[PDB]
Amino acid sequence: SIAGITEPTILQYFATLNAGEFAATAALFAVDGVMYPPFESGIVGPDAIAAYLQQEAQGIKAEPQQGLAETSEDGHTQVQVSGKAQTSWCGVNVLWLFTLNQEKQIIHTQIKLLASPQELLALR
Repeated sequence: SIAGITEPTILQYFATLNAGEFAATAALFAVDGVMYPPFESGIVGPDAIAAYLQQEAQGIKAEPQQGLAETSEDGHTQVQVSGKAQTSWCGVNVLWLFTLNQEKQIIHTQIKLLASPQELLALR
């Protein structure tokens, strides 16, 4: 769970991610949902998304600490979550920005790294 956030979709995003259930994580997105990761351009659809997560977020532990949520006037739920994404040898501070549709699918996710020198030695 995350401080300030009780939205089930977001809890599952991080739950499944930390179990290596990458296609389950990716299932949370609408079929044309987009992930915007730190170093590449956008990735479209659960398959490209699940590929990305499995062959990148390998060996990573996402550590969501706190979050905010809003409803925009078009009925979408906006959820911002801050935390860390660590490994054993290095980590990074992270802002996760989610937007959900009325059906609770992820329409898009942006992952922003809050920059440092360890981040500059990324594989990407």
